[PDB]
Amino acid sequence: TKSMAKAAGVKSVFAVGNTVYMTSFGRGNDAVLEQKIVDTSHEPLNIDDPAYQLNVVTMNGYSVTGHRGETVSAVTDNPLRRFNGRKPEQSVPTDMLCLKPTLEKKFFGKEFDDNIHIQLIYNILDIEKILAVYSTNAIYALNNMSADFFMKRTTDETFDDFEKKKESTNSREKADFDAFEKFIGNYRLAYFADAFYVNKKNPKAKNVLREDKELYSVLTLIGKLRHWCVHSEEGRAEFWLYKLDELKDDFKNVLDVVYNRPVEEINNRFIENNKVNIQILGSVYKNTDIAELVRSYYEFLITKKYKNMGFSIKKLRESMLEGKGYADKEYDSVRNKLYQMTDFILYTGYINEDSDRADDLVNTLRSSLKEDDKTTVYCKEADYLWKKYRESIREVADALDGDNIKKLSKSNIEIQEDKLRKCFISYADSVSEFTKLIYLLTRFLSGKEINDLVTTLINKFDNIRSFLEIMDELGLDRTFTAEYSFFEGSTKYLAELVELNSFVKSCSFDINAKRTMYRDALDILGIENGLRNFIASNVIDSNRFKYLVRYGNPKKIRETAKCKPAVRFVLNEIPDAQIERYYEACCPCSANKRREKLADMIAEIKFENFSDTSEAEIKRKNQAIIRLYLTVMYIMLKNLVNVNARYVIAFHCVERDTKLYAESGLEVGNIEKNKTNLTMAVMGVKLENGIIKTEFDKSFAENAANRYLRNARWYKLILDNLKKSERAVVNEFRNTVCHLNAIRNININIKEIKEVENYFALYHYLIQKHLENRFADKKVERDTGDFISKLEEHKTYCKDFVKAYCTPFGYNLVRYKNLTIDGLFDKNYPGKDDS
RNA sequence: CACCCGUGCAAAAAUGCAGGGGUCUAAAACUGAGCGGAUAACCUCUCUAU
RNA sequence: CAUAGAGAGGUUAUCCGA
Ligand SMILES: [Mg+2]
Repeated sequence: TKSMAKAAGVKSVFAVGNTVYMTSFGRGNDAVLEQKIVDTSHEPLNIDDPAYQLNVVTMNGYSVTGHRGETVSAVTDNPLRRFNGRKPEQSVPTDMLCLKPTLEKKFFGKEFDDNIHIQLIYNILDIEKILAVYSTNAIYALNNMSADFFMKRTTDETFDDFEKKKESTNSREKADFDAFEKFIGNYRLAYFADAFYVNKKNPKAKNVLREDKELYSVLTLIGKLRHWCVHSEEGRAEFWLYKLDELKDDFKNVLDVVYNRPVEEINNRFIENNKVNIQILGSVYKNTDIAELVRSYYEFLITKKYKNMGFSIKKLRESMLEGKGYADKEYDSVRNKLYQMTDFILYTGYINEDSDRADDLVNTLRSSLKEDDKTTVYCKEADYLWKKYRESIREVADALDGDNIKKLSKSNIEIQEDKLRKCFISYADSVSEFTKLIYLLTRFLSGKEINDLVTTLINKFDNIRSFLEIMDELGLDRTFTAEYSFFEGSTKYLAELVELNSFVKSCSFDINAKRTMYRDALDILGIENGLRNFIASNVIDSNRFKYLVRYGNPKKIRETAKCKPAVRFVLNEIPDAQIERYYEACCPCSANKRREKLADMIAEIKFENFSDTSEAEIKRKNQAIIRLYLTVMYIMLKNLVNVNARYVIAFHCVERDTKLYAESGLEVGNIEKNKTNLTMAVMGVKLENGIIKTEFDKSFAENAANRYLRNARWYKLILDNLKKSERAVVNEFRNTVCHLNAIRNININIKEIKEVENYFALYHYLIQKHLENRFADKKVERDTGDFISKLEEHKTYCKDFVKAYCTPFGYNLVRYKNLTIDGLFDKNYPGKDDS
């Protein structure tokens, strides 16, 4: 169940000096101060419209009782007594990595004797983590077409300086320029059309490649983003993301050109596309002015302002209109627009008059301790919503049902348009460089990744804004240092990101390149009259083909489709009803038997199977097989990439905390030579002649750098794993994770697997096979040899090897546990702890 | 069935009960979002064809 | 500038399994 304190209305508890402050939830992700306690002495802020009242206040915590919605009473622990019980004074808590003073001194001027700034700093760190992961994914997608260049690319040089490599007398950069030249002109550049292709007029319009300057600028921006996020830059370059206004003119121009296209393609046709909707709404909103109504419609549909009010308008409308038989065939043709107008009416009803009703609904939602209440309150609200808006819904339905009158209302243009355009999407000349760079980064990833990245950024920026508002209200110092003053405008950035969330979609395949992708689509199934044209047409339009090609070589995907255990596991993840539907679509008998038959059929898909009695039967069968194959391989590849993202997070965190600990005064040494120097430095052990001679002692655990390694058992376990690791193996693992070499070489690394129990096991088997292949002709330590022999003998990933080469993350115990023991890696598959 | 912290109780150096964690792990609450298919209208540029 | 028929893209629903 969820936290009862959060449901009671307690947002957070902040320790400032010897006093403590308790906040409350507000409109959206806002915070309101109402309670200050100084050693069992309570003073109430927010004298009017309170959120909760504290019953008993003690040094050990505070018991509170809420007033919003359900009167749920809970208890909250005192932050000033953290780490100070049964072992004897009040002190401001520190982060578990013992890096709070260093982070405060870095992002701000000095230490602040409170636990508010550190949360903002950790939100910034989360922003950097997610940016690192998705920039690494984008770089891998851009590099996959090769079937070095993207590592040394920096924005300090423009295309004019890069062009001097034509006559360069040194081969080191001549090879780089040759690689750049080979990059352009590649047919695989047809993907990512919005990043490399632009529309051109006939003197009809066709998509053509941009000039070399713009392509180089895009590549440089992406490469520098990856280099800055993944690595720990030193000097001015470490502020590259937060000083994007200092970029050269070429990069700004390419960012503006990339960003302006969707905006100019969305707000230009807004009036014409939704004409009938505004006409009907004006008919039913007789009193409201037309300009204000169209402004509200634009803010509701294009900007999608109905997805951040706290509740779900869609759920309320669904639970309201279900009673009346609008789901019947009678309104089948008009359902699409009628429902949209219903949600619009609901939205304008909750922002003009029923603001208090919306606040009550969101309060009841927040105070619920389970899922049963979250539906009962929705139904209760929907009853009143029906009883109030039945007439308006009926009027809209009858107006839309008049297809004759609908056509009569479509050919007449009387809308005021050149006035009140301030609601339109801001062009590239008004948005910040950070948002444009984020959009350019998103132009290289799949839609789910885009949604995850944008939502995470919006949430973190909202967190930063709320914390800044809290600090301003409390009177605390919040002036960032001169290098991070960008974050002072964070609120504005949040808006842009929210605005960016309105219209950002996946990338579009170029229309003219529909023939160049014929070979890739025809070869992803490994085929090689005119039936192959049908197969290519039915493969290209699949949404999973984009992911399968942008993130994998089609021939390699076809080769890895022969791994029967892997495909069998992916089919096992699919529920029984879906498997039955697939079998009935692909063929004219238990669930497991049908799953095995499907896994056998997909493994040797051939041209004979497609060719081989109605034309409306064999065509659907071939389509079903094609779509099933594409779905299976897409799921496998996507989950493998998502698993690799976690280790990308881990290595970025390792680099960042290495730099932070080195700044904090800990002798960590260089990290490029050995990636596990953080863990030894935190423990305090040294590589005496290449091995850790020191054994376990309780004193070493008692004097660890951070609270993570202050438990004797986990200290001993991680030290033992360290003594069983190898520097070269760790470096190769880091390179494989950062460059996604395991996923790229999936053809070979999956050849001789026996059984797959989860995606974690498959990914680590791939990595272990890659490590064995790279070290097949090199001298390795006895532990690595034992691990490789065990992997070869069992033909399954070795968990001890995972514990061995994941030791660089050992300084963070929770991350190490999550990334080593299977069953704790994925939150969607909660397993059992093996240790 | 993760990690850390608080409090009661058994102990004697750890078990249990009940909680908290934005300052632990992709990871605070409402919501936005991170799951997969199989059909539907409606708009735009046509492009022979009416 | 009506009906047949293609592509290619916008939003939007509703249906079952989680
Ligand atoms: Mg966090």
